[PDB]
Amino acid sequence: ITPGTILIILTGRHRGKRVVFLKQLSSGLLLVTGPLSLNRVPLRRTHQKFVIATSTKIDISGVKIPKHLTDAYFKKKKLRKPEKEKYEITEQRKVDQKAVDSQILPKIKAVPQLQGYLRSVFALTNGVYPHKLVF
Amino acid sequence: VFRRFVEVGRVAYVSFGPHAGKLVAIVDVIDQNRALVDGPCTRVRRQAMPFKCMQLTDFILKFPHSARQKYVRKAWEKADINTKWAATRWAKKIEARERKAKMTDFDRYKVMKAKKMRNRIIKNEVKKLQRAALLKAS
Amino acid sequence: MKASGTLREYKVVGRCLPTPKCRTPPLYRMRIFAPNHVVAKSRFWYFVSQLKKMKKSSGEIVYCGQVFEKSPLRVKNFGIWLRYDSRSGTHNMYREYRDLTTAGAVTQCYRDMGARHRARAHSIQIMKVEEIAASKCRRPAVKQFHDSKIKFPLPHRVLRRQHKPRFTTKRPNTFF
Amino acid sequence: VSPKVRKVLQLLRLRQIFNGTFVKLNKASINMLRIVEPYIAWGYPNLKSVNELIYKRGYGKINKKRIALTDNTLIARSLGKYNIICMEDLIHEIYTVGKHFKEANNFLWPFKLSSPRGGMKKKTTHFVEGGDAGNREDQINRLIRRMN
Amino acid sequence: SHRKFSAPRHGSLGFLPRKRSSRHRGKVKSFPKDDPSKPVHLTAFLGYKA
Amino acid sequence: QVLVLDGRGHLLGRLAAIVAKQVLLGRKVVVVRCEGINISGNFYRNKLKYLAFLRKRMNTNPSRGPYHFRAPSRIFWRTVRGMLPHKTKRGQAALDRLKVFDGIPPPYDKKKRMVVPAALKVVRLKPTRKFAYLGRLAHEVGWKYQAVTATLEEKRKEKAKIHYRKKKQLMRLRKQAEKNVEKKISKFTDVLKTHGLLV
Amino acid sequence: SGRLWCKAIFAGYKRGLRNQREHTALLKIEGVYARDETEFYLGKRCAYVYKAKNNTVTPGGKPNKTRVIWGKVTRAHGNSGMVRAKFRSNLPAKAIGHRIRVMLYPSRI
RNA sequence: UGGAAUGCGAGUGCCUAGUGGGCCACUUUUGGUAAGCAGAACUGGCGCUGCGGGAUGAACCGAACGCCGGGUUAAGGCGCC
RNA sequence: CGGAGCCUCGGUUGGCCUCGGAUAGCCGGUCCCCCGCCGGGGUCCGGUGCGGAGAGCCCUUCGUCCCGGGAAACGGGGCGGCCGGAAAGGGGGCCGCCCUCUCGCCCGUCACGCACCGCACGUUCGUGGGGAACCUGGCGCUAAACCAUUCGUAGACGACC
Ligand SMILES: [Mg+2]
Ligand SMILES: [Mg+2]
Ligand SMILES: [Mg+2]
Ligand SMILES: [Mg+2]
Ligand SMILES: [Mg+2]
Ligand SMILES: [Mg+2]
Ligand SMILES: [Mg+2]
Ligand SMILES: [Mg+2]
Ligand SMILES: [Mg+2]
Ligand SMILES: [Mg+2]
Ligand SMILES: [Mg+2]
Repeated sequence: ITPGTILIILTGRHRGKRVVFLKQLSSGLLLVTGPLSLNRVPLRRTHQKFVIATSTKIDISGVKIPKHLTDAYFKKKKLRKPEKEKYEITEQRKVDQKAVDSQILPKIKAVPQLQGYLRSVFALTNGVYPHKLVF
Repeated sequence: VFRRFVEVGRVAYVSFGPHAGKLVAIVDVIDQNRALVDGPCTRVRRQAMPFKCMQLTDFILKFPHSARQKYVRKAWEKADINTKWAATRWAKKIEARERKAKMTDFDRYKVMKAKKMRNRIIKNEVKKLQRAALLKAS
Repeated sequence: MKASGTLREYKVVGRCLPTPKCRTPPLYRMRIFAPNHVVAKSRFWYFVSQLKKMKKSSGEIVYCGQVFEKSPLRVKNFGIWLRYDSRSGTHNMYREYRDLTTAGAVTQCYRDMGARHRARAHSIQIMKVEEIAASKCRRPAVKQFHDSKIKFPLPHRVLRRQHKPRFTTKRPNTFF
Repeated sequence: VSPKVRKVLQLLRLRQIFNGTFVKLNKASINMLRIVEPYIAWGYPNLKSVNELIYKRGYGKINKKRIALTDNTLIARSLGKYNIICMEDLIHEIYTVGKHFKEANNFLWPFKLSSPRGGMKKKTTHFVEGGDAGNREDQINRLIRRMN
Repeated sequence: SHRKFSAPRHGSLGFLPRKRSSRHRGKVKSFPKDDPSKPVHLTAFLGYKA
Repeated sequence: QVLVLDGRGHLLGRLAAIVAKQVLLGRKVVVVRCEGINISGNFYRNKLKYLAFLRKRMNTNPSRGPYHFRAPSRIFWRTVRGMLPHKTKRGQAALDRLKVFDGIPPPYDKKKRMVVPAALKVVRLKPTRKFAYLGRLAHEVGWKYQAVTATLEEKRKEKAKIHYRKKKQLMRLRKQAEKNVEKKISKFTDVLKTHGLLV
Repeated sequence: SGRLWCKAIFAGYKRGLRNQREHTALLKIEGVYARDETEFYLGKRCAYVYKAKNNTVTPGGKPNKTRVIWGKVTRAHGNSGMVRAKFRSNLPAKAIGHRIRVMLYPSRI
């Protein structure tokens, strides 16, 4: 798992979606992006034990990720119920999504067919066994 | 009916064992089950080898039985067995196997797309050819 | 002795323990084919005991070491003189084998003597092993490989990978 | 177990299966080992065997109790009068059969070894017969690795 | 021990079980083997014992 | 879903052992052409083996078993039943996952048949050894439908030959099509060759 | 969307011939027929998934009839790709010969 | 210089139940054609004792047992059961 | 034949729609030659550690939007008919239709969608099987069995005629 590596998410609502690794946060959780425009996965945290690292990489060496994207930034904010309470995408989050995506996305489109790869979803099919195939 | 023979100089492909996937030449025959093989140009020391693990190819080098390694390598270079092997359909099918076995997850996705389009173009043409033959009968 | 695995040839030197009568006893040597050296020394004491008034208590092993094959990359014919006990007697045999190492020919002998005569290795005493020239061999099974232009096919090649796949759409081919 | 074998096994302190002890060899002890030949596997240990045995499975007999040798003071208090005051002195006394081998060795509790990982050939016959019993000389070390 | 004097058994075990027939009208268990070379004809009939 | 096997050229016992394990693991198995199954040993000694089995009967009431089935399908079925714990619910459920047939009736006639190379006579028997046919064996211990099965198996093969000729016709077109569109599919063909899918 | 688990069969329990150790399950995994191909699966999660009569809560979802016993692969078993699995509760004997799910996490690749 | 090795805490006294049909195996051994027969020596067993293997079994082989988890083995095994 | 749901039973989590077979031999073409009711034999040419490979093939699923480029145009989707299937019988292909779309496929441009803030039972087969009911339209049906009685071709009673 090196920065720019394409990871397959195995759990959560985004399971099976191929995402881009950005960096490891101070708590050991990984920072990934969809990018949101390709598979609808935002700047999100994920656990390394719950992803499959592929051999497909992009060079995000020249990407500047904001320094305020820390574990505390992504930590859930408790919602009180006495009916319900709905999570609302803060405006700062949307601004950060475009800041990071606007740099990573052109690098994705350099690699032919890569964007289509990130739109697709991973699945096991007839006769396909994980221990046999390279990622 | 038999076309390939265990004989001095016959080049065999090692299918299983420590040297699987390599080419050796039969230098001598020990008994019904073993041969003295040599692989100077394919990184195999002269040694005993069961016929079970071998597969005779179509090449036959020329050197005396039990000739030492200098002349087995010498004949291998003369016949250029390494390039002759790699140009065979047998060698190409081995290469085609390991290309597919090492395919990356992204590579698998690109093949599916290329295969998906190629399969559609061919099927469309086959329909037109089917229609063509129908008129000749009609 | 259990002929476990491929045997090895050992050179074992022993003697009587020195005594006031004979301050320097003579040295004896034996060619021992055994699985390891601990077995090799044991069989030495079993053979010298049969030939001399000697045994482990009243003697010592001066040298035990493995004798390596001198031409491991060359084919040779071996003649093996042995005696063995059957269910109803003792017999002397001369056998021939084609191998690369003398210890391999002896290992072939034990597996062969077990196969053709139900002889356990504890009843077999290999007396002598010699490398024999192709002209001096007696056994037709060995002599038929003395052919400079030997050639033969491999008919009816049995399928050995019979469970990969276990179930298949196509039947195997025995001709190659 | 026959009465003679049973008494000799208690004198060697091998009262349980896969128990281990060091024995210093001489006419008195080699003839004892012959009597219990069907019941023991023995041989000549090398320095590494003495090390790993005493380090991983070394327990002192202190006040008639089985005490793990987790501190040098344990050795020094009991065997210090013989100038054995550390694990290295204890390993040196055992390995070289020092003048106080008897005391340093009886101080060690019989080593409780595990079942051999990888199995045995045949416990019911001698080593030279393809079994396990009797003297296998330095081949004891291969056994000690699989049991220690 | 063996029975003193030999004698055939009473009855045929080939007609077992000795039970009331399930059918009142006799069933044709086997019709004659058809011979395609003969003219079309019938092979059975029903009558009443007068 | 269902593993369909061809009984022709397979050795009775070896096929049953593999088939018995498959249905214990929960797989549905169909075996067709049970009359094509083989048994090692000459025919006469295999006929004797079954005639001895025919002698086993409850002396006081033969209707109470053993039941000596004469169809090759049922002979094979009883052989697989002998390799299962068939007096427990687990074994009977496994036994219900096996179907056995003489010939190839529908729907299996129009389905691909797998073989078991570990049970194939050509793989397991030295070519000099004698062997028996379960169909001839069964016919000679009271099986009554050898001739009909052969007659219907002769009609199926004639239909299968027509189907194959149509498949060969469609493959000849396919190879021709790959030649007509060689220029339109060249780029996609390099992708396959690059990754081994085409040699 | 698509399958994200490997197909495994609950072959039986750990046992000798006349003794049964129900706390360990023997799993047959599709396509794994050697002891050397089982290394990918060691430590992976296993899930016996089934249905019952009464509705039960669903994490991240509303109550339904699905139920699961979780477990993980602990080690290989034999020479032919079988693995030993341990579950939070011993598997019911009615599950022998039925599907066991083997997940792709905890991922080590 | 507690005078070979090794191991081990020993000595001693009262009161005392049940038992006093045994039987089996290696080796030795008497009678008998022999016996799953009768009678002895030695040791070990069953009786009193489960447990893994010998399909099944008093005694055979392995191994002796508090209630458990993990690991490894013995004697035995690894087509399917 | 053509709506919502409610109980209950479970399992499952893409499909392979097929020569016959030989194994000291096979497979595909070639019909230019010989036979036959397009198929068989020969010749000739190719493959044969089976690549016209089950070590395989088919399908492949994030959705929509804007505008391009390849591919289709003999095209996709949607009501009437004819060949065809019996071992335990086909919701296959084909001919018409009046319709309905130029989007389906591949590579690009352009953005969007609960982005539910790391997490399980997700994802089908599924209008699944069975049971009650509630509707709501059309086309159709108006039986037997047993007892009782009688018979005596039957019979301990049942049963049977
Ligand atoms: Mg192990
Ligand atoms: Mg014994
Ligand atoms: Mg009489
Ligand atoms: Mg009959
Ligand atoms: Mg007696
Ligand atoms: Mg009593
Ligand atoms: Mg007692
Ligand atoms: Mg006991
Ligand atoms: Mg027995
Ligand atoms: Mg345990
Ligand atoms: Mg479900």
